[PDB]
Formats: sequence, C-alpha cells, structure tokens
Amino acid sequence: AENQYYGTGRRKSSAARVFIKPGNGKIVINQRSLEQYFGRETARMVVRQPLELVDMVEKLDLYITVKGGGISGQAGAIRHGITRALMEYDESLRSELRKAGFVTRDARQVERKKVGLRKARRRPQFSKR
Amino acid sequence: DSITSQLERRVMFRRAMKRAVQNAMRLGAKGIKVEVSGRLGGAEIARTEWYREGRVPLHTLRADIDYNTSEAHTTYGVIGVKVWIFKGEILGGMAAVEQPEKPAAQPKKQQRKGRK
Amino acid sequence: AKQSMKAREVKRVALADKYFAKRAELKAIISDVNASDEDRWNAVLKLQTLPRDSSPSRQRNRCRQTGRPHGFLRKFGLSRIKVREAAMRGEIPGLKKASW
Amino acid sequence: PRSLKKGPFIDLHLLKKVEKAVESGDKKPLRTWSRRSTIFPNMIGLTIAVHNGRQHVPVFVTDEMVGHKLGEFAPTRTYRGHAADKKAKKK
Amino acid sequence: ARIAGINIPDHKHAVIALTSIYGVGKTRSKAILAAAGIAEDVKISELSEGQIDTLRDEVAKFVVEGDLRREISMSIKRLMDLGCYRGLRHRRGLPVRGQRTKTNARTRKGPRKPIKK
Amino acid sequence: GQKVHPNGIRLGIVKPWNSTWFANTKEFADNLDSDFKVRQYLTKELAKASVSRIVIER
Amino acid sequence: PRRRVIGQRKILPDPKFGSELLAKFVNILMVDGKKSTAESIVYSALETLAQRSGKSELEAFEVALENVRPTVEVKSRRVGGSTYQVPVEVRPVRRNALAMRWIVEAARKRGDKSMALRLANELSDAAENKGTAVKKREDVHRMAEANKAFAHYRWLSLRSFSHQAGASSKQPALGYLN
Amino acid sequence: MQNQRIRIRLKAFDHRLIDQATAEIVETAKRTGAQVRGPIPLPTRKERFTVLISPHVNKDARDQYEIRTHLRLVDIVEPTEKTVDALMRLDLAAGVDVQISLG
RNA sequence: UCGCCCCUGAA
RNA sequence: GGCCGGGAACUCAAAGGAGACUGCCAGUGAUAAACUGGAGGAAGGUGGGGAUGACGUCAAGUCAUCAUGGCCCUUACGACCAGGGCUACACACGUGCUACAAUGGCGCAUACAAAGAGAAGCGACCUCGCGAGAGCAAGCGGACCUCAUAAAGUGCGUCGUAGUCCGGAUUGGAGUCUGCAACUCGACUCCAUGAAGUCGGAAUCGCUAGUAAUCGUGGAUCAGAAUGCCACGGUGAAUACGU
RNA sequence: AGAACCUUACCUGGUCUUGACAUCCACGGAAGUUUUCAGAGAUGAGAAUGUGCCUUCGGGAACCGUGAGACAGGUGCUGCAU
Repeated sequence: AENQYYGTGRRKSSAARVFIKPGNGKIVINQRSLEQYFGRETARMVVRQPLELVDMVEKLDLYITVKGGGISGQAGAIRHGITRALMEYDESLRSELRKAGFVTRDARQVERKKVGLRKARRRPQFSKR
Repeated sequence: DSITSQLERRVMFRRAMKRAVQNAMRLGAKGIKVEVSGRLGGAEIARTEWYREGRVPLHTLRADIDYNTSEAHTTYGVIGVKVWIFKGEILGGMAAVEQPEKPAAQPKKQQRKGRK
Repeated sequence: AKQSMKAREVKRVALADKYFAKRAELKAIISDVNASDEDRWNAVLKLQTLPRDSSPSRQRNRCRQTGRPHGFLRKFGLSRIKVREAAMRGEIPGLKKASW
Repeated sequence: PRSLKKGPFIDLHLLKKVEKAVESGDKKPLRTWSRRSTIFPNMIGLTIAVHNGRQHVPVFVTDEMVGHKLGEFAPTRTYRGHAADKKAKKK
Repeated sequence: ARIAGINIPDHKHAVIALTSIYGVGKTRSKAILAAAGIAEDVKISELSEGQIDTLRDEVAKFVVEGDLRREISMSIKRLMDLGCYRGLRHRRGLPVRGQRTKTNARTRKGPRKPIKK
Repeated sequence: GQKVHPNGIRLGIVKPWNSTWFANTKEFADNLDSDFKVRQYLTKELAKASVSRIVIER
Repeated sequence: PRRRVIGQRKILPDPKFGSELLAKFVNILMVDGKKSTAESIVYSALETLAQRSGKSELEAFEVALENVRPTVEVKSRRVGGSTYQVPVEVRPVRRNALAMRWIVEAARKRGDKSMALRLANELSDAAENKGTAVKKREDVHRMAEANKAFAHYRWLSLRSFSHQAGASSKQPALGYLN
Repeated sequence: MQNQRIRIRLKAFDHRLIDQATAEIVETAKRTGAQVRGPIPLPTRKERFTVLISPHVNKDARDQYEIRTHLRLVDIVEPTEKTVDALMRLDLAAGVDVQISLG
C-alpha cells in the first residue's frame, strides 16, 4: 500500500510513477531536483513552464520515478502524471487541464516505417525521364 | 481435385465446374467462387473461366473462407483450378471455440513470506 | 536453383562429415584462428589445403525444396515464394501478415 | 600484397615446386595454377609461370616479391583501351 | 624557428600549426608536443623561449618534409618497375581498391566530361 | 497480381492453421522440411479416398 | 480541393518571454529539428539588441518586425485576364510569418560571425528601415501598391457582371469563374 | 523480491493456443505445491520478416510478416511430492512446448 | 485563354 | 546500488475486458441523411496505423524460385574440377550517401533510449595493445547474461569565417580480423599524404505533423563485406488566403 | 538478403559418358577407416584396416563401384503454348 495520491503518466515510451506527498516541500524526482534530473539543458527550461502553469510546489511535495523513453518524453509523462493526480481533488481542475491539453494524453508518437517508403512518409524521388 | 481429374480424362472443361457447383450449392456452402484457366479445344489463348453462384466476400474476418488449388497437366497445357468456398458467414473456426486465460478475479497476488 | 546445382552442395556436406572431427579443431583453433600453438608448418599446410570443399566457406546456403541462394531465409529453412504459399494455408504455424 | 592476416601463404602447389627446384633447378617455367603462392628468398630468381585462366606466363621474381603473392605481378585480365600496345599497356 | 621543416606559421595553436609543416599530420603533431612538455593550448604567436628550443630538437628525430616525401614515392615507383597491377594502374589513372571505374574514379581521372566510350 | 489472394489471416485466428506444431531454436528448419516432404509422398500414394486435406500435429 | 479546417499548432510558452509568438521565433531559428541549438542564438541576440539599441524585450523583435512585414503579398495563379498574378491582402497572422522568415534569411546573407550577432544587428537596423531585410519589403509592397488589377480574372468575370444587372466595370461575379 | 522454486516454460506461437494450454494446467497447479504461483505472461519474444512477394523485379511491394512467439510460464513454488503430477503427467505437448524441468 | 504538330498491326 | 528481505499498491509486461455509435446538447439542414459548434471523456464525426490491394485491363513481367505443352542437345549444349571473369573501362544515365561549417569542428566532462539478436554465437571480468583487436575467463537458448559504451543533445575549453582548426577522396608503408587460402575481387585499423568542393544552371522530385527535417540503434542475408533494404527509438518544425 | 575461390549460369583448360544426380536389371563388394604417391585439383593407381542388419550363408536390404540399356540431366529455346 501507498500513502500518496497517484496520477498515471504515460507519454511517448516514458512511463512515470508520480506520488504526491501532502504538505509543502520541493519536487523530487529520483532523489534529485527537477533541473538536476533534466540537467542544464535549454529544452528542459521550456517544459518547466507548463508545470508552473498548473502550479507546482506551493502545497506540494512529490516523489517521481520516471524511466525509459526520451528526455523531453520523460518530462512529458510527469506533466501527464501530476495532472491526473490533480484532477482527483476537484473537477474544476480537470476542466482547466483538459482545456490546457495536459491531462489530455498527447497521442502523437513515432509511426512505423513501411515498405516502399524511405522513412515514415518520405519516399524515393523521380527524375527518370 | 474431383473436377481436375475430370479434365485429365479429357471430358468437360467449362461444363466441369457448373455440375460441381449445382452440387455444392444444393447442400453445403454459402456461396462458391471457382476459377479455372481456359485451354480447351486445343486453343492456344490464355483465358479465365470464372463462375460464382452465391456470395463470396473475400475480406470477411468472421467467416470460414476456404481456399485450395489444384492443377491439371493435360496435353492442352496446364489448367489451374482455384476453389473458394465461403462455408462460414458469421461464424469463425478460431474466432470461435477457444479458451483464453486470466482474469482469474482474485484480489491477492500470492507472495513468499517469512522475513529474514 | 536446378537439381544439378543442388547436387554439388550435397557432396560438399558429405565431405564435411569426414573432415570435421579431430579434423575440425585442426582447421579451427589448433592451426588457425589467431596463430597456432607452435605450428604454422608444412604439416598444417597439406592437411588444411587438400580438403578444400569440406569448408563452410565453399558451401553457399540454399533451400532443399526449391534451391536458390538468393531470397534464402536460413533461420526457418525457407526461400522467397515458398514462404507465402504455405503460410496462407497455415502450413507454417503462427506465421501471419503484419498487423502491428 | 593488399593485406595479410599476420603473414603469407607458402602454398601447397608451390611446396612441390621448391623441393624439386633445388634438385634440378628450373627445367621449364614452373606451371602453377595457384596464384596464392608467396615465395621465400630461397625461391627467388626463377621463372614462376603463374596462371590467369588464359596461360601460364613467366615472372622472373625478385626480392621485392617476397612476402607478396605473385598473382599481382602477372596480367589478371585482358583489356585494351582505344590504343595499340608498343608504348603502353592496358592488359 | 626555421627548424628542420619549413618556416613556422603563426596565429594558430601549436597542434594546428604543426600539421601545416608536412610529413606531420594530426597525430604526429600533438604527439611531439606532448612528449617534450610543449603546450598546444598556446599559439606559435605565443611561442616562448622554452618551446622554441625543443621545437627544432624534436623534429630532427623523425623523417618528415622533403626527405619523407621522397622515400614514399620511391616505393610507388618500385612497384611500377615490377610491372605490378598496383604499379601500372597508377599511370593509367586507376585505383587499386574495390573502387568502381565505371562511374567512380573521377578523383583518379579528374572531373568528368563527355569523352570516348 | 489481378488477385493477390487474401487468405493470410483468414486461416489465422479466423479459421484454424492446417499444420500446427512448435519448434525450438535449432529445430525450426528441421521440423519445416521434414513435414512438407512426407506430405508429397503421402498425398500421391493416396487417391482411393477423397482428400479433404492432410494436417499434422507434432 | 480541400476539406475542412487546417491544423492548429499548440506550442509552449517561452521561459524568458512566456510567448508563443516569440516561441514561433525560436521555431524559425530551428534547423535540423533541434529546438535546443535554436534557443541559444535567440537569447544571445536578444542581449546584443538590448545593448546596441534602447528598446525592450518585446520591442527588440516586435517593433523591428513591424517594419519588415508588408500588408499585401502577391502570390501566383496564371489567370488574371491579362495573364496577371494577383495581389492578396494578407491576414494579420500571415504578416508575422513573412517578417520573421525574412530576418533569418537576412542572416544567411551575412558572414559577420556567429548567427546571433548577424540577425541582432540586422533587427537593430530594421526598426528605422535602414536595414537590408526591410528592402525585401520594398519590392513586395512596392509592386502591389503600384500595380493592381485585383483578384478578378477580367474576361471571365466581366461576363458574370453583365448578367447580374448590366455592367462591365468591377463588381461581384454572379456567374462561374470556371 | 520474491522468488519461485518451480518454473515451467509453456511456449507456443499463437495466443489462441498458448492460453488454451495454460488454462488446462494452471487449474491443476492450484492443488499442486504448498503455495500457488499463477501464470506469468512475460514479454513476447517476437520475430517478423519481410520477403519479396514477386518472382522477378519489384521493391514497391514486399510481403510483410510478423510472428509473435509468446512465452507463458505456468509456475509453482515450494517442492512437494505431488509436483510430479502438474509438471509432466498433466501437462503434455501437442504443438506447445512443455518444460519437464523446474527451470 | 497561355499558339502547341507527330505516333504500323491481329488479345 | 531495487543490491537483500519485505510489500503487490504503482509503472511495466499481455493476455482478457470498459469505451466512440453522429450516442447525447443546441443550431443549421425536408421534420431525411448530414453539417457546424458544445458537453462528457484519453479520444470524436471513416480517431490514428496495419492487415485489407475487387471483378478486370495491360497477348505488362517472370520457362531463371517453382510447375509445365511443344522444340532442341545425347562418348554432348549435359556433368565435375582448378584457375579467370561478376568489383573491366576512355565515358553517359538512374538511385543513394558525404561535405561545403560556428545552429559548427575538434578537446574535456556530462544527459537520457527503444526495439530486436544470440551455444558454426555474443562474450562481461581481468591483462596487454595507440588502435582495430588479441589472451584469460564467468554468464547466457534468457524481462537472468551479453551485443550495448545509444547518438545527436548538454555544461565548459578552444578556434575565429581562413578552403581553413571546415572537408574528406587518393595512394603508400605499417598492422588487424574472418577464413584452407584474402593477387585481380573482402572489411576494419594505424600513421603519413592530404582531394574536389566556399554551398550547384536549364530542369526536376518528395512532404499538411510526431510528418518533414536530422541523429543514432538493431535486424535479416552473413565463415567473413552495408552509404542498400527492413525495422526501432531520440530530438522535432515551417506553411496552408484559397482552390 | 552481403558475388574473395566456390557463388556461377559465363570463359580458358583438365576430366566423365546410362553417367554427378533417379528408378529398375546384372555382377562383385556392406558402407566406410587411417595413410602413400602423381597432379592444379578433378582424379588415377595403391598400402593396410571394417564385416552392422538378415540369410539358405552363396545371396541380398540400405549403400558403393562398374557394365548395359529403357532412360537420366539441361538456370538449353519459346511469357505470341501455358
């Protein structure tokens, strides 16, 4: 059993435990800070902003265990993991997360290579006259 | 193979399938679609003798689509045969009659015990 | 590939069974494969060279039921056109078209 | 040579020639089908007639053909450009 | 300095500038500099009265420049005098590799142009 | 070509396989060849009965 | 031929502007689909602008770009009744796109080190119309305002005008433009 | 973690065969052993080919295959004197691999 | 409105 | 250190279900279908992607995968072997890949992957080698172990717009591996040599989103050869008035 | 879906002719095992060794070589016979 409040974070090959611990503290991901698990990157800073848009750390303390998938993808599953753990409290929250698209799973994700195609929609060129 | 052996006794060609389809539709089947390659009479033209009777959708994923081939090897050339019988129409044979497993509906997932 | 082309390879695999034994380790680790124990001698020379066609080098894999070294699929012993045919009737079990 | 694994190949079709070319010397340029032959400094100074599928053609081997296969020192093909041979080679 | 090779270029790091005195490529540059304790994070316009001394000293220990450039080409010409495949093909402007002559070998024969088939 | 013969999953989980067997890592090839060979001689030496279809279970 | 609405892109707020407009200015300065390497230049050049000019963080781009954008773009289509290619008064959204694009194009006409310093100094000269990226404006907008024959295809349209009430001069076309 | 002492490897191609097999034998597995281990699905070992569909030319169209080979486990834990039953005597092959060992 | 031709045969 | 016990909650796997149907709300639309917004929801309006590629036409291709009517060869056109040729070559065309650089190169340190593969195999560990790799050897037919160290990316050091610190062709010498043996006709590495090219006319082609772009990874074939094909993930757009 | 030889159909040379690969007929020998020489090997000629399955003990069965034909083989030619 847990002692937490849960929200499931599945985005883009990165699946994430996201555990809300009551009371103000600091966001903790894998016994590190946010900007230490995602480092000093430029990209990381941009995806910090939608988590402060839904409001992070003001009555909240967390423990997160995301693993697998991308770097941006990891942060994506966190973003879809705290929203699912925030819509539980009130349904007015739910609405103002779905209108923000961040409790809505971004279903976009790599499409298979197929035969007769160079890539996933790229194809050979012609100049054969 | 029945109608193929018939062609190899040099009797019936076009007419072969027709007899065997009045049979097949009388009892059994839910539509048949035969293909036979025309080579009859010592004629030296590539032809397609194609006769159906009753419904054969080729794309039904909830029906028993039968399919086998035969080939004659006459002195008139080689006559391919294809018989597609639509035995099912709403009942599979491996989309029906099977046992899956799990959901066993037990709230406890057994674990080793003791502590050390 | 034709019957005759096939036939060649049969005989080469015959010789395989008369030149892989002690004669296996001899061609491999003892006298080849990153130098030798103390050898690389006129000994080694005669013994390796004369069974030319027991080598897996001299053998080019192909199907036993239709031949052709191109379009071959070693892992299940199949080749090009004779994959589809069988598989459709379900005569290769569990082999089915992509649906992911 | 182009390459060697660690060293050269004495060759078994050259083995027979060396052992009888110290007992009688050359006696006709040595008809050898194999082009995988590589020679000692004890086997230089001879007319080694390596094949090329066209003819056995003699090569009066030197010390710089030691550790080198002898195929490379003979015509490997027949070819010509759009010119005659008296001042150029294209064979 | 003047050194065994040609006159030093300046305004470039030591490793850099050493590749431009030939018979010395990428590796051999930094390899000499490392050995004699010469820094390669400093330029030859930042050359010191220490580094200059060992400069001339170390380059005299290896075969480089014109001397090297001689030797190498003598062995390209060795093979030519043997009637070798590798030999003769170099005066036909042709590679000695698996490299195609059908479409490629336009480094060997220079830029393509319409000419006899 | 004109008909591409769609039957590759009509005999999948829509109707049973006609040669159901299993093989392990180095057995794949062997089991394949052996089965098909038998069937050739089999089907040929039987013609006094009207063959619905041979199947094997290994 | 085209069915239903076009796609809309939802993109992130910037971590130094909060904007999606100047997030679209990182997007134009992306190459090889890397937002990482893009974001570098953006901020590097923002500072260059702030020093070399007065302005503000939302005037170092914005104001400068509102002097590069024309309000009419001339597109293409063979028909014109004179084989003309018609002016098209562009929507305010497409205004943005034009100027943004051109400023990055202008930094590939430069060789003045980095890429930040290039587009920065360019944008500093682009708010007083003394740049070289504001001279691109002066051919699109110069053309359009000096020559017009509108979006009517003159022969086809004239027949339509005549039928409706009797005219030869410009009006809405009742009949086909096919 | 928690470790099992009996492991059985039930391995067939089709899930419409492997789970017919599992249900007939994990039934008996209940009374076998001193504690039950149910059937661990495990991630599928998967193969998939692409072979040319035409006897000559072409590359625009090739036949696309898959062939998932599922690997179920039946499992028991704690060896008893009745482990012999559900292991070999009540689990037999038919075109489904049966492991006759505890690994 | 933007000229603009030319194409051996039996399935 | 999920490294050990414990806990099966959670992710995960993958079998089985729940779900989306213009079903519901309003308008529009003949009160018809439908269309446009809305709500609920993870998702609305063939949801996205596969399989799905009709009856046919092209006497289209394929007697060389295989089958087969006729024809021809019969101390052979058959059969087997050693060598050579398929990788010629003065060129032309098609399809790719790599550059022409600072959004970058090189040096330092550093971030996270997915999906497959494997006892003719991959091979940790430890030892040596500049390296490729070799020796020593555990493990592994496996959510075990190994291939595997993901790479672009990122924080710093530098270089400064030079045909160069860009770029990498060519050749030589020295080495490696896999093989009976690597000479025409194997790949890898080492050092040297250091190319053309400063971003490509006429023209022509692809692409409306996780697509394009770009960066790696794996697989089959394979004793031993991927800029190919096939597959997997990372980062990740511009533009669409309008036909 | 990787062409070092082989692959390979192609060439040049070596070599065989009911045959490398099939059945049947007749004969002998069970097939093989380790080694020698010549040759480029293909092979050709040996030197020793093996006597399983059945037997009437010869013979056969698998199988090997040779002989003889009926044949065999052909990625040889026609996709305007299929």
